[PDB]
Amino acid sequence: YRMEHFRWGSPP
Amino acid sequence: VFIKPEVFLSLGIVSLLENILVILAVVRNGNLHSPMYFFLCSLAVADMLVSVSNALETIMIAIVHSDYLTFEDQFIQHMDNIFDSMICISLVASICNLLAIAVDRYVTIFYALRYHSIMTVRKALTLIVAIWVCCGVCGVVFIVYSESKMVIVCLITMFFAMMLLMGTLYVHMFLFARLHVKRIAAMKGAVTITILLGVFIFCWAPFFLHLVLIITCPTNPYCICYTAHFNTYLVLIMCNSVIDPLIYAFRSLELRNTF
Amino acid sequence: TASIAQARKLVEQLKMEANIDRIKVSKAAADLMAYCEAHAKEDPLLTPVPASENPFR
Amino acid sequence: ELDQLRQEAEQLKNQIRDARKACADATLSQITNNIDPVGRIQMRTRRTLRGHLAKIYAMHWGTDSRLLVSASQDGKLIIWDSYTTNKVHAIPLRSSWVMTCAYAPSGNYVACGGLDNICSIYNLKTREGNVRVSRELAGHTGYLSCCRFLDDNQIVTSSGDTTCALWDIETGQQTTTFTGHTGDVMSLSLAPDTRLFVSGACDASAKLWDVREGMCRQTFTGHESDINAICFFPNGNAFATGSDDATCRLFDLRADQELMTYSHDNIICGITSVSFSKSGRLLLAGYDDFNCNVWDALKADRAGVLAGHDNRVSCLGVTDDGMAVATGSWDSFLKIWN
Amino acid sequence: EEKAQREANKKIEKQLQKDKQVYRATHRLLLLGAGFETKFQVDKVNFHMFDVGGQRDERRKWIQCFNDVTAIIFVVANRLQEALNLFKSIWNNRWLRTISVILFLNKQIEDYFPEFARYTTDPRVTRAKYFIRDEFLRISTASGDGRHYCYPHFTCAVDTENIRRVFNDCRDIIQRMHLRQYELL
Amino acid sequence: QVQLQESGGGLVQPGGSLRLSCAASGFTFSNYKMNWVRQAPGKGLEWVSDISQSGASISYTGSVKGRFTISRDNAKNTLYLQMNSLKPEDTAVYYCARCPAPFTRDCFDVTSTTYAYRGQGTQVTV
Ligand SMILES: [Ca+2]
Repeated sequence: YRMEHFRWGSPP
Repeated sequence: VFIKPEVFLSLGIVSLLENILVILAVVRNGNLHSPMYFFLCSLAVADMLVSVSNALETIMIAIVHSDYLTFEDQFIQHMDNIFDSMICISLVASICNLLAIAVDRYVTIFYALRYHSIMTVRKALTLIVAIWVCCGVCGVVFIVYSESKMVIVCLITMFFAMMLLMGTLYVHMFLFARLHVKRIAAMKGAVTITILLGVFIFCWAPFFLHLVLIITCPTNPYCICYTAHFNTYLVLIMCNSVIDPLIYAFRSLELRNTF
Repeated sequence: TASIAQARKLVEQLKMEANIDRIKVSKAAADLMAYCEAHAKEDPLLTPVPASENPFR
Repeated sequence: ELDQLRQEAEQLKNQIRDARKACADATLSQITNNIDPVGRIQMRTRRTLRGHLAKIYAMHWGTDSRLLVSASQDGKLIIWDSYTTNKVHAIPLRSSWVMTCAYAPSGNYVACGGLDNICSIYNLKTREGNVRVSRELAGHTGYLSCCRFLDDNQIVTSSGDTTCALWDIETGQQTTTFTGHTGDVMSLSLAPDTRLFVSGACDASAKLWDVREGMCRQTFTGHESDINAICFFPNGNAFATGSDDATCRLFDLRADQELMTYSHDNIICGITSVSFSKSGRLLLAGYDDFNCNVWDALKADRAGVLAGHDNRVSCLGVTDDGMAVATGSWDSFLKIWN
Repeated sequence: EEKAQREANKKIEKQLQKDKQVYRATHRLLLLGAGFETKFQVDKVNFHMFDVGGQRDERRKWIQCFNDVTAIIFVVANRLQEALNLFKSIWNNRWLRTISVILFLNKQIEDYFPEFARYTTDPRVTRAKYFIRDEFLRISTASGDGRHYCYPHFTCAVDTENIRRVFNDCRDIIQRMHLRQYELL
Repeated sequence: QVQLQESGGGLVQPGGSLRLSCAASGFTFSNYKMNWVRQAPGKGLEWVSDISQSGASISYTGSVKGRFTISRDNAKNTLYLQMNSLKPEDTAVYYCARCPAPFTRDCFDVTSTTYAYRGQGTQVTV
């Protein structure tokens, strides 16, 4: 798992 | 592309301070049982939610970047799913409250005599409760259920519908005020309308324009280097949370006096 | 008759109010001051009470 | 004719003025020059009472020093418990324009009146338990400004038709009418013995009335504009007046002349209500600038300010044991200070 | 016994919360000038008018208990100069400085108002009508600061369509109050 | 006590001039604006003119405009009226009146039947 700031930050 | 969480924490703290001041000024003074200030309080709560959720998620990222590791996969996903659900709840809550304020103003002006009979305190509380319940349900469903799907279509359609609705309401209100100015004579409205609508659009539209690109043109790079500053859009949303008490509740003379 | 009865009444009232007893200002001022010092220890708004004896604590 | 009577009146007025000047032996200020100042009076809000929709016009404490009545122009009369902030009674009025209220010394009755030119007497201690209009006294020509129960059967009213009256609630007829004022009577204050009272009016004068004989005994003229409030010193040998010239004044009945003046340079609003503390040492006064002031009555300098209201202060009162001060306001909130 | 005191208090507040709804849904109108309360209702909204003809000729003390009405209805029929003076003193009062006035010229000249000879709007009656209306409007549009306005009308009929006019200016008063509050006007 | 005493007046031929004076005592002259009011024989009291606290604002009734002049002397506590080119319609009793409260801009009840702060008036016959 990679932690980011909010969902949908790169194309599904 | 990368944003140091110092600015995230700063925006979160400042929004917290402003919204706490707004809630204290509303509760302390006798500006109660008037549905005008219930919506202000609800909007302040939603802005606080966005701010605090984002600050907590940044601090969690910073902490679990290198050390204090508990588990590899299950714990990290489990802990950040609730943060993402909180932010997805608070976004919809903020937009719905911004729209409810506009609808209340429209009703006061265009139903001036029959107001106070078609909008009582019980109806204001019912509306607030229903809005928050539906927003929470949708915020949970849009994350814990698969968001790698066509939920983005329903996420951006609703924003565009509310943007059009707000623009229409405020434009009609300003155009109507111009007739009264003409009758009196025989501006302020432009500045107010531009401020409200420009803040709304400039703070909220970039994120949803980012969203539409990833489901329309995810491969072609023609104006797709747009979705590379994705964190600056979250920065702008927190900026909106900071600005909202400045142009809505701190324009009231009584709320100014109590605070 | 209309504005000559009122003058009669005013003159009679002034006669009634002109013959009364008056004491000097020193006496009345001293009496007020002495009353103030006589009840100075029973004024809750002047000599505030301990919080035990305040019904509005 | 007219000229001779006017000349006689002028001569009598000069005689009265010179007789008064003969008795001005000293001033109040020199006698109380060697008195220690009160200090600085800090009072704090204990309770805040919120049940009225429109502005408040009047209030009155009970003799037990715990219950109180208040009148609001939405058409409401409310009885509160000051200790616990409850609501013992709420009485809807037939007319929505009420300017005065009062509490019977025994506690079984309340009274009110206003732009309907009527005084309404309400019986709290109903056998069935419900408050009903016991009596409706109607013989005045203009509105009512004040009322004060003497006992359970006698009451004194002041009207905007320039008269005062003493009533008989059992029969509901005027017993004595007091007619010497040339403007609206705005306030009245019963003596501790209830044998005399004073009334201030809009002719910028005050009068002392004998209840039994029904005649005016003394007239006091120091103010410059309409008198709005009047109080009575604790021992009944002095009284205080507040008016539209933004000053208060103290008068003595035995010396028949003004003693002290309570004013400042930056106060240019009228006084709406005055009251005394238990020992007579502090004079509380409500103003149009939305707050009340405290005056060292023996030395005539300010000792504290009560600033908690957002609109004009209309009513102000002190309890019999002298522990709390209640104030009402045009923003529809009553506040109790200790 | 404190439970019963709390219960009675709660009954009192439950009734007061119902009273507040009716009090806020009515509009109160003063009817000084000419022709004691009278309630009525137009198009399902309630109005409440008070005529104070039972008092004396000194008004400066009971006029200020009308500082929260929605509008004043001033009816006017040297009797014009005294009406102009009363309008001027009502307009400039400290407690009536946010109250609007609905004015009804029931009169529907050069010796008592010598500036009529240099006034241009048979046309003589219309010229006189608009001269008097302009007198009242010159007083009203001088020290308002935008918190109140004057609504002049000409009435001489059986007074049939006089209640629609009050409805339409009581709507305008609130609309302008809100548009001014929202910084849109 | 508030006192206002009027002086001047009498009988004059049409076209003549008079100067009415009003001496005030018992209050601060400089905080109040003052009026001249008049009652003709057979009618009620009628407003004539008024002047403000310092003399900046001056107002006249229409009929007398152009030939009446109002002034005040705050140092000597007095009020004036200069009345030149008189007419037979001017025979009346003239009273000097004071506003109820200081520092205000609304003068109320100055021409009532029973007012408390106006003088006894002087007779002017033309
Ligand atoms: Ca996340």
